[PDB]
Amino acid sequence: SLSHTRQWRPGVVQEVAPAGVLDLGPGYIEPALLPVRLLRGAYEQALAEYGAAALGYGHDPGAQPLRDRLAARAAAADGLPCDPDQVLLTSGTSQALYLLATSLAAPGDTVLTEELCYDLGQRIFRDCSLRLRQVAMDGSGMLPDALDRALTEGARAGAKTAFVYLTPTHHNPTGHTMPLARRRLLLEVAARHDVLIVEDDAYTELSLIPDRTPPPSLAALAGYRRVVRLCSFSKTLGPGLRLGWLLADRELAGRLATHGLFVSGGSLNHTTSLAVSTLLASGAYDRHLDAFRAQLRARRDALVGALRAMLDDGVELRTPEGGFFLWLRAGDGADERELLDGAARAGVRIAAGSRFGTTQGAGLRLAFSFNPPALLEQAAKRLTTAWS
Amino acid sequence: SLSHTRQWRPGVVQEVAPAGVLDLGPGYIEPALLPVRLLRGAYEQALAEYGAAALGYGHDPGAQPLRDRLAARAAAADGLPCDPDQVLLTSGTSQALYLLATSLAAPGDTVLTEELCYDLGQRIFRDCSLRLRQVAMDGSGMLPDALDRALTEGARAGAKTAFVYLTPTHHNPTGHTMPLARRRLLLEVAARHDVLIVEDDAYTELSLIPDRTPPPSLAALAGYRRVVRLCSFSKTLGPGLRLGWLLADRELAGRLATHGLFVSGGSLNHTTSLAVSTLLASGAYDRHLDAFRAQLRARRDALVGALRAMLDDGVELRTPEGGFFLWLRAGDGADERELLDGAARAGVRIAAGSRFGTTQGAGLRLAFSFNPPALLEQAAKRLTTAWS
Ligand SMILES: Cc1ncc(COP(=O)(O)O)c(CN)c1O
Ligand SMILES: Cc1ncc(COP(=O)(O)O)c(CN)c1O
Repeated sequence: SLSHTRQWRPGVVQEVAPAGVLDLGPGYIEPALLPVRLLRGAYEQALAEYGAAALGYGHDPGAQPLRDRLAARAAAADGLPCDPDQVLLTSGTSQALYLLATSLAAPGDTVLTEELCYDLGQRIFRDCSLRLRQVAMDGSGMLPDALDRALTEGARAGAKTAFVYLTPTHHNPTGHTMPLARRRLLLEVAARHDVLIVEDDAYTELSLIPDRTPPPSLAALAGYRRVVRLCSFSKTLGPGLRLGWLLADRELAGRLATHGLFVSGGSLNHTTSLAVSTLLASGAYDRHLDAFRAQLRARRDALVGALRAMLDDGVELRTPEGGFFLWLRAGDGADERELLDGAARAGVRIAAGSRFGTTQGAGLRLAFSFNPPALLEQAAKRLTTAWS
Repeated sequence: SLSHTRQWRPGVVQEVAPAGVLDLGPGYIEPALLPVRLLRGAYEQALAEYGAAALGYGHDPGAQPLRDRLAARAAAADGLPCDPDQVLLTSGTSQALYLLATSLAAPGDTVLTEELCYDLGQRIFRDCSLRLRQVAMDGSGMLPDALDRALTEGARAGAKTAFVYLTPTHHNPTGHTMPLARRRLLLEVAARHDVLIVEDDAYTELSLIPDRTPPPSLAALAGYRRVVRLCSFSKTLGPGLRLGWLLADRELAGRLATHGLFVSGGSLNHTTSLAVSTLLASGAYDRHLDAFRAQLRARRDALVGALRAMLDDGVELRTPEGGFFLWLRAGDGADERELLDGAARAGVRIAAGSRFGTTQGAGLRLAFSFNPPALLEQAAKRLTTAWS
């Protein structure tokens, strides 16, 4: 296989856990599952098909063939319209978050987030000199009354809210999916205060129950009024590609794409976008997603099945409908450090819930994306044994 | 055969001139000269060599093999040391300028530039809410006394200076190269005021006399104190790749690389960086550069030689030692619009000097990078006919 690990080493990849550690920490894709061979063929085809145009400056919002297909995919998933002029290619959601935090917000502005949300996203906002304020959540995500109060309070305090940051589908870290009714209630609150929502949908294509799909995006439900949606190829084809996209209404997408950043450099990742375009065009992307989702489902079920047969009675686990993560809620007198100590005795790396915000009791995030079923089962056995 | 133009069309590439126009406007690489076949092999080689590691998140400051080689190349060119921990990979200088304008500057800060400088760079700074202030220049670039006055007056007014932006080698648009003595004088002024210099060196590798190398960078001459240097593969391999790098002192490179942007997304363009790394490793990059510099030299010499008649007619032209551009100065009584109207009658697109700042009399930028010598000669003939 071309998905070998001979160069999966510090200094090449972002992080490698210490030797001997079964790594359920990061939401990385298992190396054997990364579609190296598919992307090799994609670059081969794209460079032949697009020729010199693959190496020239790209069309500023992104090559139109990819724009067109991404809009059509959004519309099909939402059941609601999406025009190509609403789409703007990015070099990854991390870069898109940086762009929004510096172009749709100014230093000192506040970003409202759920009590638990993406830790490195918070770090982007903080490092862009934005203030963070958490909002109470339940098993369906941000609570509408709590958001209403936070926006009302912020106003009276003179705290300008730049945007509300939400990951509504296959939430990082809890795995939950916000249902339609909650989505509408949060949009109503945001509209009343006329505050922008930034909807980070990195896991949207990773529903693990076949023939089930997430509810329509916040952006589509709002008719793209005062919502920007961020999507990425990181969790479907490979994070190293540094390619994603952004959906907004035509006016805002157009405004962003006329920034000097885009006029100076063109499409934010042109050559790679054409490679990925060839995969969408041929159906190979969807064939890959079907196989990958089936691989993730098997890993989810192996990890859930082992933990459930083995966990203590006080630990609660809600099977996620998709994405990369399980969320364990111990609560009670259970101590996060004590649980992490058990993970260390087990030789397993997991992610501490406190990284993501405030938990009711103790919470732990475990990834099932990075290891095969048998190793996940072994990690659950070891964790269970240590924790008993 | 792979550097074809069958997809060199609106919606794929950034811009295409109107039909029938000989395009000496943009500093684009002639499509036939873009090394499509070379990059195809590079992606094939990188994905086979690096395997799954080419599609995972990359090492945050950039894969070490590329860092190490870029540091060594800087050291060789400067004749002065550069360590790999001083190098950060970027997704192009446009992105790097955005990052610096929003991380090392805040809205309302001033950027000092030469009276003539990169127009789309100015647009990045303005769209990031920075104020621009032009500083007088001569044939060697920014004047030190003028920079000192600009900084001293800014300090008097409490106008925070974010940085001084300079392109010292094969300047866009004039083509000049700042000599060593002027580089040191500017560094002395900036050091006394403790202001950062952002040194944009997009054309540094494009000296068109095979034995000649530019002077050492401002950054190296300063010992990387209070200078950040930006480099790109746009002008050497292809702008669509969206790949460049940044050189700074270890402390600043390290601080930038711990930003949430890099922790969240890893290397800013991982897969493409590995393809390009394989070209550096084999010598193929340098062999390409030798051939491409020879092609540019032929184009420069063709265009310059053909403009002989105009120069003897009062138009002034200083032949550039490198880069992509010629700069014509028409003098007094010549009007830029009149000259542009003649270009229109000639069916030739050129770049108005007013795009870049304040000219002494009329100035025009002509690119020799985008067309073969015969077409450049025909454009010169038509221009001279229209202007006579
Ligand atoms: C919610 C969320 N958004 C964004 C990202 C990263 O986005 P990208 O790889 O496209 O930069 C992650 C992966 N940790 C994530 O979990
Ligand atoms: C001075 C200068 N800097 C940067 C760029 C563009 O940089 P990049 O393609 O790496 O984004 C150009 C191209 N016009 C330039 O002339």
